[PDB]
Amino acid sequence: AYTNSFTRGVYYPDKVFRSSVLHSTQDLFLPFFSNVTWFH
Amino acid sequence: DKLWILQKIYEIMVRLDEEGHGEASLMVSDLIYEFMKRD
Amino acid sequence: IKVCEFQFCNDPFLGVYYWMESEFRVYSSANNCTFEYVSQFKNLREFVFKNIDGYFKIYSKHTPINLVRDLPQGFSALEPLVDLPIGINITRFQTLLALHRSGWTAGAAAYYVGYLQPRTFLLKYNENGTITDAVDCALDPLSETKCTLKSFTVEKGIYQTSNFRV
Amino acid sequence: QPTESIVRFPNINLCPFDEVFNATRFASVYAWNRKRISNCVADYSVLYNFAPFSAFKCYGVSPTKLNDLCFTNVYADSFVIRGNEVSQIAPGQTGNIADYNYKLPDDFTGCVIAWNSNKLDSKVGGNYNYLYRLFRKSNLKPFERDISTEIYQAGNKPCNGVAGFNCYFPLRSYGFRPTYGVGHQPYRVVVLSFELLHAPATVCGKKSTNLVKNKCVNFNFNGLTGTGVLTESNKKFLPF
Ligand SMILES: *[C@@H]1O[C@H](CO)[C@@H](O)[C@H](O)[C@H]1NC(C)=O
Repeated sequence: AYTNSFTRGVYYPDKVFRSSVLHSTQDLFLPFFSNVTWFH
Repeated sequence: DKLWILQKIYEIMVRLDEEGHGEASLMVSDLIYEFMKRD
Repeated sequence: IKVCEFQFCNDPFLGVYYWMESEFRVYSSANNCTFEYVSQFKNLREFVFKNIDGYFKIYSKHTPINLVRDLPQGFSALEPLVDLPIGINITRFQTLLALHRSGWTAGAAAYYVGYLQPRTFLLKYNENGTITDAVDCALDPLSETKCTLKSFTVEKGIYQTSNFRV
Repeated sequence: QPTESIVRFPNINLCPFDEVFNATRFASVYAWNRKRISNCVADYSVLYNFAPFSAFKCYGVSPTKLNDLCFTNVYADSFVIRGNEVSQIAPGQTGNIADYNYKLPDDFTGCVIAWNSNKLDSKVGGNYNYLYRLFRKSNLKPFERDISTEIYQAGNKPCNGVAGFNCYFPLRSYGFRPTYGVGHQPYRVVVLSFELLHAPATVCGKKSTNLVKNKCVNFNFNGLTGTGVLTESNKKFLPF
């Protein structure tokens, strides 16, 4: 069926190092709390 | 004509090689190339 | 990892016999082989596969988990594990499972697939540079406010985030 | 102003040129060998410093420029011909080799490299393993390979697959012997083709400069060009 993504699916957008800062990036990300298809 | 002599030059290329004149054979090889290129 | 011409089997897999992998029912063709790479539940393995500008990238993360089923609720940054210059169209994919030979019965496991979408994310990089939290700018109006303020905490008040149009 | 420029590039894998240039047996020119080179780093000065090369000419590139460039693929074509024929391996050439065996395009991008292989490829009594094509109806196109073995028809009568009057087997052996003059001795040839498509360039020559610290310099780190002073840091960068 399907499951909730929650906050998973976040990856570093690039090889850039940022410390103690909030960065806004537009990229191919998994939407939060989206339906993820699960298989067993 | 052109064909008689072509055959004769081919034959001498081959006979040159068979009698151990490899280098000379190669030089006739080159003549065959140039001669067949002409009109 | 091989970027090469393969004719996949109808049900490709690796068959394990009691445990050692004894069968390789994956492909019948290994031709025009452009690229070959040999590289190095209590375990959660997360992989992001993105094929962009001809480069295919795998982002991998390991998480110690104790949930019986489904995605545990948590935050984990997905470090880029491998990036390769592939340059071929990728429209479909298929995971290969280790279907043990009993007639094939597989051991208990779960795999989850999610399709990435173009989204704006506000990532909180800590002192180490690790992403410790993220905000999906389109998830909800509170998240839109957090993205607009460029802050994970918004002060009391009214904020203009976007424009509604029909 | 920056005192001096420093360029930093990863340590610098390897391309298997040794296997091309130091192969035991080479191909006959009519059936020339092609090796695709990709996904690797090449030191081309290892090439241009190997001392016994009788020919070494590049056409749309330069040897020292090579060790700084990246390409999508490099193709290494290789064969044996006579010394006097080496000059036909060049754009715009005609002759028995260029016409009927191995043909470069007018717009060639790469290097032609040759050396004398008399010690390896000549035999007392003649080495008949190396062949060329003497007869063909028309010229090869660039990078065409013709390995057919059909009786060539020089005259008016069809050959019907039998050699005879004006019906010639189309290939000859060189029969290289060590007593031949140098023009007739065997030369090994490597043609390098440098291909740049709209794609990642994964066959890479560049340069590495000594690092300088606490000095105003113009630095180039893997394509990141900037100016400043480089000092020790306490930031724990993640490995990626
Ligand atoms: C990395 O994280 C650890 C947490 O144990 C912390 O003690 C350390 O100061 C951090 N290092 C940097 C450079 O931010």
